[PDB]
Amino acid sequence: LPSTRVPAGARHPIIMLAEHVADTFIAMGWELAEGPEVETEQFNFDALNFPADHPARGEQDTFYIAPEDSRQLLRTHTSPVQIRTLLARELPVYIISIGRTFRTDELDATHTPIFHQVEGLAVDRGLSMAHLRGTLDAFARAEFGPSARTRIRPHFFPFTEPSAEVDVWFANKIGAAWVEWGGCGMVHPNVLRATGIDPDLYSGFAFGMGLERTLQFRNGIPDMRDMVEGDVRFSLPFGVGA
Amino acid sequence: LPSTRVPAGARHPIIMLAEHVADTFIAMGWELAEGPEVETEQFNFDALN
Amino acid sequence: QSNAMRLPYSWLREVVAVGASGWDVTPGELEQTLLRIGHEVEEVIPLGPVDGPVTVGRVADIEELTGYKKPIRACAVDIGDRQYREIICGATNFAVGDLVVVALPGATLPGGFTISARKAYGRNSDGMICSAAELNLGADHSGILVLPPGAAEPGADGAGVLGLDDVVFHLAITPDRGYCMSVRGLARELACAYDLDFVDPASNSRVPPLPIEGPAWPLTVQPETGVRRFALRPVIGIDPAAVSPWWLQRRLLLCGIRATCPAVDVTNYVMLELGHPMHAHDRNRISGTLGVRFARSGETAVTLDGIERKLDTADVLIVDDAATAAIGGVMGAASTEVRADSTDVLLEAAIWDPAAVSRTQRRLHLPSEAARRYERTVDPAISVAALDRCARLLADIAGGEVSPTLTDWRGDPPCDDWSPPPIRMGVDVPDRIAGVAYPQGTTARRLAQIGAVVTHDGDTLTVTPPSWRPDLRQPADLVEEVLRLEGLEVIPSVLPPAPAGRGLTAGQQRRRTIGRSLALSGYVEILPTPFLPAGVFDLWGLEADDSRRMTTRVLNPLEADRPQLATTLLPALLEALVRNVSRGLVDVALFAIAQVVQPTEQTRGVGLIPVDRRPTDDEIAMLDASLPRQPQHVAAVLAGLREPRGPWGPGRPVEAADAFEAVRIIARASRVDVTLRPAQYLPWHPGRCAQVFVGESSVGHAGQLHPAVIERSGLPKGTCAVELNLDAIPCSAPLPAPRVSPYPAVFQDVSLVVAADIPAQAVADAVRAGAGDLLEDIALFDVFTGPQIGEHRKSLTFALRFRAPDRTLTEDDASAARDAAVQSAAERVGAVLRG
Amino acid sequence: RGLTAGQQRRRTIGRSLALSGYVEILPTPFLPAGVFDLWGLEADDSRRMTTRVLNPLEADRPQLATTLLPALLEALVRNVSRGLVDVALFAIAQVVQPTEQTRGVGLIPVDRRPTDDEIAMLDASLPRQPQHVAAVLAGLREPRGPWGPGRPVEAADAFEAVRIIARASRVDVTLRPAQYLPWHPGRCAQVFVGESSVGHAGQLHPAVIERSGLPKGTCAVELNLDAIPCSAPLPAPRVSPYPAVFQDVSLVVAADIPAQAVADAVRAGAGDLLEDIALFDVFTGPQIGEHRKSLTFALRFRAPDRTLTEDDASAARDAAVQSAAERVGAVLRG
RNA sequence: AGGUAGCUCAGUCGGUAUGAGCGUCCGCCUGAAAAGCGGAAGGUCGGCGGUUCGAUCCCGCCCCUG
Ligand SMILES: N[C@@H](Cc1ccccc1)C(=O)O
Ligand SMILES: [K+]
Ligand SMILES: [K+]
Ligand SMILES: [Mg+2]
Ligand SMILES: [Mg+2]
Ligand SMILES: [Mg+2]
Ligand SMILES: [Mg+2]
Ligand SMILES: [Mg+2]
Ligand SMILES: [Mg+2]
Ligand SMILES: [Mg+2]
Ligand SMILES: [Mg+2]
Repeated sequence: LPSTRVPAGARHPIIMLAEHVADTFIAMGWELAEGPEVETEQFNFDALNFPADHPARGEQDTFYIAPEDSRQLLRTHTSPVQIRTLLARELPVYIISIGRTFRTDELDATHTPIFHQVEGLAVDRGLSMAHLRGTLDAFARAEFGPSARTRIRPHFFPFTEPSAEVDVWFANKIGAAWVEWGGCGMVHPNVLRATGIDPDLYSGFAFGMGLERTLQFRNGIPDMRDMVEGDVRFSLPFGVGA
Repeated sequence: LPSTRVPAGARHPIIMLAEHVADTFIAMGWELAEGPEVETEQFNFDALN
Repeated sequence: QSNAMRLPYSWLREVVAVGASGWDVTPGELEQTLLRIGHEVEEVIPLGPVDGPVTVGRVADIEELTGYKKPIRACAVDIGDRQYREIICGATNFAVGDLVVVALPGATLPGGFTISARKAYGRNSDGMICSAAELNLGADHSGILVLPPGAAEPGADGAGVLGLDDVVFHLAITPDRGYCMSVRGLARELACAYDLDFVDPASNSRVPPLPIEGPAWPLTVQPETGVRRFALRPVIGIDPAAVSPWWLQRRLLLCGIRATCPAVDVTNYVMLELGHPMHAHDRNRISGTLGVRFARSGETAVTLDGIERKLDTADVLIVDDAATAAIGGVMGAASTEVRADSTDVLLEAAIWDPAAVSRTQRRLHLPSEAARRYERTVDPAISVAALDRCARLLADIAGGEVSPTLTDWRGDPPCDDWSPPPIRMGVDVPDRIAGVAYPQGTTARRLAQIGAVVTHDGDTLTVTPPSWRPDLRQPADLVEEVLRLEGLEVIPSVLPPAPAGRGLTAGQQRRRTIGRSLALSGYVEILPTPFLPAGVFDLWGLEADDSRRMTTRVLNPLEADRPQLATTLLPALLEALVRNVSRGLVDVALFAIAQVVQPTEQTRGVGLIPVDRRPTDDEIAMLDASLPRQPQHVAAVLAGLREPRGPWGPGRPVEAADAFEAVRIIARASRVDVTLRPAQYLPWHPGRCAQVFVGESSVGHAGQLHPAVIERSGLPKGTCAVELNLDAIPCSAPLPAPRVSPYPAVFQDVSLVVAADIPAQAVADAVRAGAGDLLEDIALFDVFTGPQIGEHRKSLTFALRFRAPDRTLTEDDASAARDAAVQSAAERVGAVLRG
Repeated sequence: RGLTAGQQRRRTIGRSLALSGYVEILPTPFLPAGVFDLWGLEADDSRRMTTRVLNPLEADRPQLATTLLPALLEALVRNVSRGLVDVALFAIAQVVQPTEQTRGVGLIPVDRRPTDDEIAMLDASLPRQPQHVAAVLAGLREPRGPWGPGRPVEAADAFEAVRIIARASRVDVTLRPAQYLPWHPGRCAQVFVGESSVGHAGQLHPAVIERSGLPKGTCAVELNLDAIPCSAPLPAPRVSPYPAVFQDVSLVVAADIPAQAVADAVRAGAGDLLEDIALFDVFTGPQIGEHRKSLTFALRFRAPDRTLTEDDASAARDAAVQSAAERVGAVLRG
């Protein structure tokens, strides 16, 4: 006979993916930093070396907050936690941050205006691109299994130089091909300068990946709408999450 | 009015201390290894010099 | 798409082949090379293909078929060798003596469309005259394809004359590589990737300088507008009847530009080839001296599209004595626009301030081919080279005379060197950043390829980047050039050792525990949207001065009626609840852990703080204090059956006490004690609403929602809700040391009568205070009203468990403790022992 | 790399049982004296084959536990004798199960690494020591209060502890009737994951309860965690937003037909249109007939691509009733 | 072109909303259900205004979908 008088609930799959990512980096000695969702333009753009009056900034999909001159916004990425962390902590710094981010994209099967990112930041003496790759590979192997591989190709972000995009490869995918995963790079010396750090003594790398995107291609979720609409039928199959 | 129809239970304090110790060392990059309670004298004594 | 760059492969190979003869590459290999060096290839579009008889034709006669609604004509077309065909067409963008592309029967067009002979209208239609879209050549289907006169002779193969073996690359250029918005830049980038000698199509070896025997037109330049270079060169006596040749119209079409008159075609062609925007002014329409100045407060201007635009004091524009000539680097006016009436044009080569163009083109909402490139900086050293390339090509097409005069404003203190300042960098700095020991001389060689002058001095290189790379300003910029050309795949994977970390904070750990505890009790977590539902607080009937109405607002929300950011998590939870119920899932328990947004009078904008230094501590405190409060809340809602029906019984509907228990689930997960006190607070039911306290601090509310709110909001009847401020719950780390007596216990029950509105918790507190240490447990198990009690009264019966720490407690000692408990309840709440 | 999957699962099981009202104890490995005789176990019952300590602290308790239940029942009796009669306890710990292959190994030289066979031989000479999870219950499962008189512990509470552990392990289980001391032969389930038995649950045998001085109605659960395979599912649920159709079906079967078998038959015939099925009534009476029972299920149908019509739902329901007839002899209720 | 009961839809050409199906409620049926019969509750006729003694109906503006 059925025996469950109190049906199990469920923590949210994106929250649980975030918990797995957090545990992956804490197990490597890193720590978890935090930042608010409504942010200053100073930290979302200016201290991240975004030019003013330039397409690299103006063509971001930004939610601006009233009044017109407020210079307040819903953060477009978790990268302002880089600024807050470098201002608040002593060096060396090895942190990730997981939180909500906001862009002006209509909700469809592959986009959502409200999503989550994991940001990574490491600033120390002697850090190189090879240290960035090693962290990305450990990150990939922990989220996608021992067959996971990463690859980087050049790209651009104002807050990194060099900049790159990260693809990931894992078996039992699709069955296997490169999927776009996120972005990374060496922390721009202008970012270190804006936080009072000497770029001649310290170098750093950073990265950022969207969690809904990760969950979509790792699990094969067809409709991103199901991740954000709160239907219990979407969450319950993932289990309690305790 | 009281509202707890299903009173809360409890994990054991020694287990919770163990979990705190474990989490302390995992956060430092260490890992957690295991071993049986009924053991050989070889490993309990002889290989430990 | 403001970052897109479309060009055909053939044009790209031609520029590369000048310095590297016989260089040819498959489209798939080229795609991989462009990706390896940092260019996104959005799409690779092969033209065509056509199979069978696709031939250039010549329209002889156009016997228009009258009577029909749409204009339908029958055409006689020569397919070469004077073997005539009859075709029926509906297009009307061609006359007698035009060149067209015909598709005879048997041919197969892209894709899977075989042409056969059909009887259309009253005549026989052998083939069809094709459009650029039907040939998979262009994007226009409003009219058929009209080759310019003399492009080919009738009978020539269509695939050959149209170049249908070519391939078009669509690229997304990053905003730091504006020099790649041209054939010049991408050809140079390929030459670097393939280690080829490169012939710059803008060098005087490839564009011989035209004579400068005087000034070409009066010009005064306000130096504060940001203009870096302004050049002018006239062309006199152009043939208004002549059109651009096929190779030029085709290349324009494949790049996404449709041809018009040759004066405008060459400006768009040189912009695409060299990267320098070009504009043609009608020299006969210019009246007086040209002046580059700021706009006045209300000065308006019409563009060459006929729309007038309100300018701003920050907009840069060019104006003569009559009216404004153009919005600088955005769009030209209809005044000096070149037409089929025009014969003498004045070409302008200008370099505008990028920030100024970016501001104006966004405030006016017209991104153009010119504005996109000026936004991303244009090479100021090639202005005259592109001006002479443009004038020489225009006369070669419109049969004119290149006037040997030129104006070239290079600044109030004129400038003859456009290169950025030099950069000092250690030779092995790229090796250190890459973690790779590159072979000797790699950095110096790569940096020369991109166009920089490199000088050695022991271990230090002095790099002077070229004028088309204003993005190269620091050693890190040079490192990107070396690494991306060598390929990022050679960089090894070295897991860095991090220091011993401290793990999760107490607050991070508590957020997990709360989530595990609510989920295990049957709650389902939702990700709550911060955009409040329209009118929610009116549906709730909140007062006008309720703090929850003071919301932060978004200027550009996705739904115009939902601009407010949430001050409470409940409207998002109630929206997810309504969504489940309307989909047939009516027994629902939801929760959320998320921050809210609560602005104060101190919430305000903060102007730009200089980023060349760490902000001061007060600047940090300014920034932090200027943001709305963003505390972490936990909330939950419930509707329908709390417990389902099954073989055990009919289940139990949600009640307010289920909301009080969720409070206690959260308190236990937080390891704090709470008290619930009666309260009145919308949207809760004023008789079924608790305010939650930790110590004497309020941390939220719980209970059943108000029936009026439920009805107005379309919620299920009996919906309950909880919202607590997690930031107001202090973090606790208790170290218990319980007393565990093994001596036997004494069990006694006591029945106490009190006024009906005395909280049962207050009675139990009084019983406990008087009983003292011998009392181990007290539990209420009966609440009774009835005529044997009296009106306005209630009876509470508690089970008490007494125990001593050192002895077997006697019933008399227990009864004495019980008597003291009853006395304490008498004094504190007026309890009367039940008789 | 962090905690292993097994270490993470042990945490999750304990969190899940503690949140459901269970109190963890640390179980002693020294069995009570003569426990298996109190249980009435057969002489060849594998649980009697115990590893023995030469020098125990209590001379009559030298045997190491092959099962966690006697330690849990000892802690339960201690609580009850101190006046705490409403008790739910659990334990997660290894047991000691020697085989014929359990034996002693001579000293191996310590001036070098042992060989691979020496390592294997030392491990194989030790008794099997798998991880078990176990729980016991007595008294009121739900306390009395202002809401009502509470609810006494019944065997369904032990079955639910099985499902608490299964959800925490993220595996599916089936419960099949079984006869296995010290459980009550009519109130005892053997627990399966796939076709692998992993333990037992239910109410304890009344004769065991009497001989052992246990609370009447004591229930118990024991599962072998090492037999439950670890799972890392990657769900991708289908969440159709089209309206659902709600229909109940009432079916008569023989009184000893397990309700789960009727639900499986109903589900098998209804096909993909069936989103949910829930039993909410079990009835016997003169209308039904001797040795029969009536089961009523609430069914929820929904299409992935369209608004399902009533008739489409009724055709799926008819196919469900037909599959029940073929598979368990079910008869539509009249 | 349309917006009419909780939803889906007929209908009303300035002064009686003339309505259906579903859903809900209430009886019958069942131990209790679903389904099935039987009956009832249910309508500022999209919002803000104008005109008129009077507007769901005419006029203006605007929201919503194809
Ligand atoms: N912030 C980038 C990702 C990124 C983070 C850190 C470094 C580089 C890239 C994004 O939103 O896509
Ligand atoms: K922006
Ligand atoms: K949440
Ligand atoms: Mg760069
Ligand atoms: Mg007594
Ligand atoms: Mg009483
Ligand atoms: Mg039962
Ligand atoms: Mg139905
Ligand atoms: Mg119905
Ligand atoms: Mg009946
Ligand atoms: Mg009536």
